[PDB]
Amino acid sequence: QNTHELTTRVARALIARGWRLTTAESCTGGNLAAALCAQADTAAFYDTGVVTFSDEAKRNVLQVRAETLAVHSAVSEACVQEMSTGILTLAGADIAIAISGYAGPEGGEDGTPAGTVWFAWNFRGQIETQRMRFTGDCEAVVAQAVRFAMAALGEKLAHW
Amino acid sequence: QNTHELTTRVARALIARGWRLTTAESCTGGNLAAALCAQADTAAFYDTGVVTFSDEAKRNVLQVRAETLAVHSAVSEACVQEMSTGILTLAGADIAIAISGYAGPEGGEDGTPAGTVWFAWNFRGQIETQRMRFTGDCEAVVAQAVRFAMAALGEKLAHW
Repeated sequence: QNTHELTTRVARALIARGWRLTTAESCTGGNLAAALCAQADTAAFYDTGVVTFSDEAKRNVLQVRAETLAVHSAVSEACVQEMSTGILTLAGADIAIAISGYAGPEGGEDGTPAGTVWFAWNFRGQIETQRMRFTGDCEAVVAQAVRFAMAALGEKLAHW
Repeated sequence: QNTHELTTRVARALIARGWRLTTAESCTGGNLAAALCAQADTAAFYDTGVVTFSDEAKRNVLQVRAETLAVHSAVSEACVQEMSTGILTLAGADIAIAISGYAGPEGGEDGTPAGTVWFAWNFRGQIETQRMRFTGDCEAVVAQAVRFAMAALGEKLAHW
């Protein structure tokens, strides 16, 4: 499916609710932020994204706890939860999406297969999470992860 | 020219110097961060990028002064200077690139034509800047701005 078309649909839905989105990315590299900024009326629902590609950047920018990274690693439910809280609070937004994963071609040092990606969607402190394992080359994994983040948000918006 | 190939060349040069890059983007939306993360050895030279698409996000994340935005607007030499200092300091990096511009299709409210983009390259507090006006549709402007940021950095690295 087409990322720009999906993102159009989900953005109209955020604008309908008057909700503000923010994003924290690691392996997707800024491509989720890029999809949001490519929208016709970005500022009506979005203005802040971060890319925190390493453990220290997650600790520094998003205040992910050292012990969370030590125990669960950055590609984990706990880490995406803490990433989502950190960017929700920094940006003063209503919803935060955090994505942390291995795009490939290499897997995690823990054996986590390439293509594994954790997501969090944090609505005003109510966090839902999901692990996926995408197939394909690293750029395909990134594109699939960006679209999955938005398509799932589009479904969560009514539920909430 | 090809962004991935250019970025490969400039990244090898940063790694040669042992220098750390960080980035602050507005109109390019995270696509510069995306190019850096798409590199084979990103963490050797990069781990932090921000996207601050509005005036308030620049003030909030990067501490751009209110009076700088009031007097010069966000698409200005002064603003990209302050963006570059804010992200250099936040990320604890050696070099910061800040990009602020109008991708299109609309121009600035001040008459600034669509495609106008300001850049700063901040090496440890020594800032160089440049205005460009790219031709093409908004996505072409974004791609040209990302490549220009990296190609110019590649030239500044010896000079410095």
